[PDB]
Amino acid sequence: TSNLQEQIGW
Amino acid sequence: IQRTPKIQVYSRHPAENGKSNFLNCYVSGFHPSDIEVDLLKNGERIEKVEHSDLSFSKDWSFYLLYYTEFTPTEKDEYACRVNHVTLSQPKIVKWDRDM
Amino acid sequence: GSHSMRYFYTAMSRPGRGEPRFIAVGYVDDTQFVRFDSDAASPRMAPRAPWIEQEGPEYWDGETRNMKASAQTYRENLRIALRYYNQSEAGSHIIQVMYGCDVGPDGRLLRGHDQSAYDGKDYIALNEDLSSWTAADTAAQITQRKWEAARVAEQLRAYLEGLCVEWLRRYLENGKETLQRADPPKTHVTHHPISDHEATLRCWALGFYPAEITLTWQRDGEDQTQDTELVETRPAGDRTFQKWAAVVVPSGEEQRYTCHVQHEGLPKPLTLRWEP
Repeated sequence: TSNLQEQIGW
Repeated sequence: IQRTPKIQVYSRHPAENGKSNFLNCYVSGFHPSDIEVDLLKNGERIEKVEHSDLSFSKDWSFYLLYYTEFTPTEKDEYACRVNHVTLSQPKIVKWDRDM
Repeated sequence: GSHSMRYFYTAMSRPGRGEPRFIAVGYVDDTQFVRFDSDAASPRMAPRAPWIEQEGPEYWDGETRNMKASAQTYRENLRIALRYYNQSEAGSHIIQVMYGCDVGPDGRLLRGHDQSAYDGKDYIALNEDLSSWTAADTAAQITQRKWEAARVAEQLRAYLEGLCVEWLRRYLENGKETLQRADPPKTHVTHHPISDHEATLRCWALGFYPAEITLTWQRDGEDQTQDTELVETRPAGDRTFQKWAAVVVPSGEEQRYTCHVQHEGLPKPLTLRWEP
């Protein structure tokens, strides 16, 4: 199962 | 910034004439990801060609397997034709039973 | 033996040709088991191995929603990277990401991984402690500061030590007939005259799984490292891999040469020679 995208981003 | 593809053309099983097999063209080690690959039968493009999902190696370079099912004969010549931004013109690698 | 789970993301800008393409693949060991492609007519996390198909619709819906979220995040990261590197909006660029966990025979975590690249070069990596970062350049140091401020490593560590290891254990059990089966190489040596004076001895390994293998040529028991041609291990298309190693030998001296094969599937390493 993939890691949940928390979307802080670069 | 850019890496040119390595190319291997080979069959899934040892080839014997008249028996069904798979023709493989493995392109690897390239960057960036856009790449054009044709499988050729006597110099002409084979239509029913599938490929693996794009993935990449630990050095970030990409690899893909193109494949199609075929029945080799003694006369028929097979090859893989590859174009990539690193290549001035398409590379054609001929299928050699022995490699 | 030991096992790994890996997810690989690739985000690929194409100015003038729509939004960046996002593709994700998941692997256990050398077996791909899921894919996502934003260019699919109906993008979804899709099965690529038989033992994942039994996961229920909740699994597939959750994975699809996560990859759509990741696609949006990495499209934004491509725009951010242009600012960090003072680049124009006209060029095509690539972000790549690899993450996952390695476990030992008893299923305990050995090592976690989370690394990213920009245009094929290392950008930022989570260190082995799963708590600090290595940034490749002053652009990635901005991301590092951002992730240190938001305690991003703590969330990765929880994933890598928990869900990553627990789902890998589940997949290994569900796919045990293939994921936990080593297929040994079928091996043979061929001989090709080049001239009156030399011939090629080629040592073949076929039909093996996993891909890791060692093929070496010795002459009089001395490794022929510099004089061996070694092709990259290549997929056969049926789960298995292929490899060969070749040496050019003086005519008549064939029997001074031996091929040595090591693979997980072999109880003992093999010594082969050409047998006319």
